[PDB]
Formats: sequence, C-alpha cells, structure tokens
Amino acid sequence: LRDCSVAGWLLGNPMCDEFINVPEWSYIVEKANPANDLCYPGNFNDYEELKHLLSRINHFEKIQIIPKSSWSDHEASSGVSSACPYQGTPSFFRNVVWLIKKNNTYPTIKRSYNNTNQEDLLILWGIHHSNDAAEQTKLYQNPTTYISVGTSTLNQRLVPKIATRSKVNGQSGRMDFFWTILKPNDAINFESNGNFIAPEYAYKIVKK
Amino acid sequence: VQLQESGPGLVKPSETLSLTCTVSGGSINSYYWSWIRQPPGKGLEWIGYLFDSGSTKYNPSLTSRVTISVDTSKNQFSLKLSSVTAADTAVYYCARGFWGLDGFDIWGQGTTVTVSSASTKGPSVFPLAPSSKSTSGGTAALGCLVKDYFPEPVTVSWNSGALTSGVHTFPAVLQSSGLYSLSSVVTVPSSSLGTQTYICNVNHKPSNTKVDKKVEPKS
Amino acid sequence: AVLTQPASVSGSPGQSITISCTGTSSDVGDYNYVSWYQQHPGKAPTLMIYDVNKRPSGDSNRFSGSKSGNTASLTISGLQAEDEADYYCSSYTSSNTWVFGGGTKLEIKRTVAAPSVFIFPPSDEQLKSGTASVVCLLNNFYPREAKVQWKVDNALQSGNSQESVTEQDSKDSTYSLSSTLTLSKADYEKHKVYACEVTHQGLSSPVTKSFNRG
Ligand SMILES: *[C@@H]1O[C@H](CO[C@@H]2O[C@@H](C)[C@@H](O)[C@@H](O)[C@@H]2O)[C@@H](O[C@@H]2O[C@H](CO)[C@@H](O)[C@H](O)[C@H]2NC(C)=O)[C@H](O)[C@H]1NC(C)=O
Ligand SMILES: *[C@@H]1O[C@H](CO)[C@@H](O)[C@H](O)[C@H]1NC(C)=O
Repeated sequence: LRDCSVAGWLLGNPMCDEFINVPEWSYIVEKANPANDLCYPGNFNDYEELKHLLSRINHFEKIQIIPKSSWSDHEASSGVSSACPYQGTPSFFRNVVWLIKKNNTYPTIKRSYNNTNQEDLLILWGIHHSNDAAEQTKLYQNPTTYISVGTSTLNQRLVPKIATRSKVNGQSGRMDFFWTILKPNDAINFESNGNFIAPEYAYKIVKK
Repeated sequence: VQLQESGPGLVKPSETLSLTCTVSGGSINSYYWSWIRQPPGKGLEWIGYLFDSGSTKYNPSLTSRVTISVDTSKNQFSLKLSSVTAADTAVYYCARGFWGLDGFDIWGQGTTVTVSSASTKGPSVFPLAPSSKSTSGGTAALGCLVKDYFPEPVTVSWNSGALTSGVHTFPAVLQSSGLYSLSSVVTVPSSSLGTQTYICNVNHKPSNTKVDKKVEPKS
Repeated sequence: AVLTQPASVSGSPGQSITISCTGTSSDVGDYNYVSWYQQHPGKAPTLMIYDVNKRPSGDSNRFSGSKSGNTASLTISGLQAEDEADYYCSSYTSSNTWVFGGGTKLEIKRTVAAPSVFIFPPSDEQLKSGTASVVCLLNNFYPREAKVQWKVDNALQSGNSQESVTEQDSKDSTYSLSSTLTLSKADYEKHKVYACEVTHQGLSSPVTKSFNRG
C-alpha cells in the first residue's frame, strides 16, 4: 500500500483509493509508519490477528450488506470530522457509517444481517467515546448508551465512556474499531441506542 | 415460520382499516416486517415496513394515512390505514425479510378487505344439472351456481375435497346489484350419473354460510 | 413508482423465456436487491430469486436472474406447464422503500384444443325466487380467443350476459370459460328456444347448444 495502513484501507479512509475487486494480491507490503491510519484517534482491536488472517487471504470483493439509506430514522451524512478531509472538506470513512441523532431523537437500532453468500465475510464496525456529556447529548441525545453485537461465535456488550481526552488532530474523543468473520448462513445482530459506527460495506474472502 | 393476517374484511368509507399480523414459530426481533396489498386483478403495491426497534418507512403515496406498529410481547405487528376509500379494497399481505435477503421471504396468506357501506350477505347455491347432453366424450358436465353474496371470498370444493379432477371454479364477477356471483363446474362420466353422487361444498365465512348441494340429472 | 415489465410473455413447453424489469438509478441500478416473485391467483406470491441472482431452493433450479444497467431480467429454462403464473420484480430504493414492477403474465403456448360446450337451464329452486340464470360452459380450449353469442328464439342478445375465464390450467395449459345470461323470471317464461353458439379456432364451424322449456 502507498500511504495507507490496513485499517484505513479496510475502513475506507478517504485518503486511500484501493478498492473495487482489488486484484488477487500476493500478500501486502505496508510501511510501519502508516501515513494515514484512522481519521479519528483510537484503537483498531486485534489488528494483530487480522493481519495474520489477511496473510492467508489473496482476493477481496467489497459488497454492500446494509444500505446507508436504511438508517432513515437517523442522520447518516452529518457524522463528518476534519480529522480526515476528502478534498479539504471534512469527511469520514466510506465503508462504515457514523449515525447521529435526527431532530433530538436517536431511535434504538436492532437489526440483523445474514451472510447469504458462499464466502465468509469480513465485517467491520466501531464505537464512539464522546468527549463530554455535552457532545454526547449533542450527537446522540441519550446520555446512557450501549452497543450490542452478536454472531454464533461472538458476543459484544459495550458501554461507551464519557471522558475528555488529550486532543489528537483537534478532537478529544476516540473511536475503537472491531472486526469479525461471518460464516455463510450465520447472522450478525446489531443493537444500539447511541455511539454506534455501523457497517455498510463488508468483504467477501476465500482463504488458501 | 408462519405469518397470519387478522382483522375485519369489510370497512365503511372514510373509516380506518385495522389489521394485525401474528408471527408463529419465530421472533419479531432483528427482522424487518412489511405490509403489501393487491387490489383485485391488479399488481402488488408496497405499503411500508417496520424495522429496528420500532422505526417505520411508508410508501410516499400513502404515508399520511398509514401507521405500522409492533408489539414484541405478543409477537405481532399491525397496520392502520385511515380515511379509506374504494381504492383501498385489496388483498393485504404481511411479510418478513432481513438484510442479506433484501426482499420478502415469508408471506402471510393474505386477507381480503372491502371498503363499502353495504352489509354482509350469504350466497344462494343452485344446481347446474347434467344429463345425456354430451360434448367431447368425457361428456356430462355439472356444477353449481353460487349467486348474490357479499363481500368476497367464497370457497368451493366437491365431495369434501375428494373430487378435484376436472373441476373448474371461475373467478367471481361483480354484477350491477353490487353482489358477487360465480360458478364451479366438473366434467364427469355420462354413464354413471345415476349412481355417482356429486356434492358441491360452498363456504362464505364473512356471513358464516356453509351449504352443501347435491347435483343430479333430475328427470 | 412502478417498475416496467411486459404485461405478458409467451413460450412453448421446453423452451427458455425471459422477463425484463426496468427501473432507474435509485433502485434497480444502484443496488443489488432485486427479487422476483411468482404468484398463482388466490395465493400469496412466492420468492423465487433474491439479490439479483440467488435461489432460495431447488424450486428455482430452472430460474435465473441477472441485471444490466437499470434493467433486471429473469430467465426460465425448460418451460413447464406449471410455470404459468404472474411474475413480479421488486427493488429496494434509495428512499428506504421497496417498489414492485407491474407484473408479467406468463402464457404457455400449446397446441389448439377445441372447447366442449354445455348449456344449463335455470333450476326450479332459482325460478321460485324471481330470476333466471342460464349458464354456458366452454371447457378446456386453447387458444384463449373465443366468441360466445346468446340467442333467445333466434334473437341475438347484448348487455344481459357476463363471463369469467379460468387461469391457464397448470397441467394441460387450457382455459375454461363460463358465460352467464340473466333474465327476469317474467321474461324467461315468455320465450322457448335458448341457445349458446360458440366460435373458436378449434372448431371448423360454430357449435350451438340449446334447450327448450321456458
Ligand atoms: C440465515 O439464512 C439462512 C437461509 O435461510 C433460508 O434461505 C433464505 C433464502 C430464505 O428463503 C429463508 O426463508 C430460509 O430459511 C438460514 O438457514 C436456513 O435455516 C432454516 C431454518 O429453519 C433451515 O430450514 C434451512 O435449511 C437453512 N438453510 C441453509 C442453507 O442453511 C439461517 O438460519 C439464517 N441464519 C440465522 C442466524 O438465522
Ligand atoms: C422533530 O421531532 C419532533 C419531536 O420531538 C417533532 O415535533 C417534529 O415534527 C420533528 N421535526 C421535523 C420532523 O422536521
């Protein structure tokens, strides 16, 4: 990869444009000082192990698993930050959606995706720890929230922590990202009332 | 998993249509849930769907009149359509789907709703008598005429579902009185009219009518 | 909304047929969420294809979907009599809605088949009620086009008859037709000859069926 890490590539960092059906690579050469990693500051959980799985993976096909238009009770193109601009305009990651409240309400998300493909899918999603109670209610209305993610082999119940950070590129909040492998005919279940960074695009993968 | 629509099949103009879907053998949760209708002899029309915990989106042409709601504890979801007119007379279906399917995989059987001020009325069943009036060998035809009922639908079987070969049940026509009529017919062996018994079973649930009629070649 | 589908398509048993479904960028074009449903009348539609080209089960073995631009297509290979149905496409849209196409009646093109014609006089039970219904039955014919004419003592009739047609039979692909002539009990007993004359490609000459008392 040119100037992007692996997380910034999989998440769709606007800086990176390596996508579509990106050709069956013969493993990946990534610089250790990845120019543009995450837009926001934060951690990409189990980056370690995902890098080992991407070793035995040769080909990728991006697919849309949950249309961005289906979040019609939330705002879906308001979550933008200067952390990462597309032109000079503040943008966000393409493959994942930052859901904001719509008109002082954040209805509770409770939604499933079933992998009806023949390949395993690599799915990515995030959580937002907001700076202050002010930013929390400003972005998500509900002061006390949760994220809940389930498959047949995964069980997440997260609670985002209000806490003011040391600013990295002008933001005192952070975003953590997670990933899993959904087998054919298994389903991933999402449920949240705030702070959820939702998937839109996942990746079909075949191994050895 | 099974879905069943429930509610009244006759609503007065300007009143509110109310229907409920009862889900059996599975849970509401994490699926999305939709209502679809089909006016008689027309195509399918998407009314709207419910998703997530209780979010909805409606067809733009109906959104000011429709309410879709859910009751997870009874495993049901519901449709309300206000200020109904004759253009809302339709078969109404509830349906399920999920992301990764992205269409609708399980459908209810449909329930007929008719918008009208008229009252329910049961059919009269008259015979269509056979004889040795023969056309094309497997001659002899008989049936029964199911006349002047309202609203739709009626069901017809022969000999309690045991005779289905050669039976045709025609689509109802609405006649100038505003009442429905239809006929069901069977082709039968001419040589055994004397000995075989043919009974047509008419069922009109909206009026709780259920009449059997033996059809025979008279004299 | 309504996607554009041909009102009908036609095929002989054994051949392949295709049904098109045309929308715009905001539904068929941008997403891969086109489904196809098969509906027999009086029953609920049945999902036959989803995500443009996936089959729910072996019932869809002969069915195959594709998409090109804003136009989706459904192909059915080795057409069978039992494939007769209405077919509807559907698409998710960018408004978080679904839209359907207008529906395509699939017709099975079989050999010619002459009707069998039967005429039924009104029953005595019904005449006691004040109206007389006289039924003419045309059974198991093909093709669909058929002229039924009523004649009471040779006087041609108009405006006093209705008819309905069955759907194509799922096993031999024929149609049946019922023509009902309605008269007052008063006008029924004023005449003698009641006749039904049928014209159809399967008959070399029109066939007339008739009865007397009335
Ligand atoms: C994820 O979906 C699969 C597939 O569902 C079936 O196929 C769809 C296209 C649609 O037609 C559904 O109505 C079907 O049920 C589920 O796997 C099926 O599960 C049912 C459960 O009764 C079973 O009868 C089938 O044999 C299964 N088919 C296969 C290919 O495995 C699966 O359960 C779903 N995952 C979850 C977590 O619910
Ligand atoms: C915003 O939401 C409020 C509910 O608190 C409602 O009164 C109002 O109609 C909404 N405004 C919109 C949808 O423009």
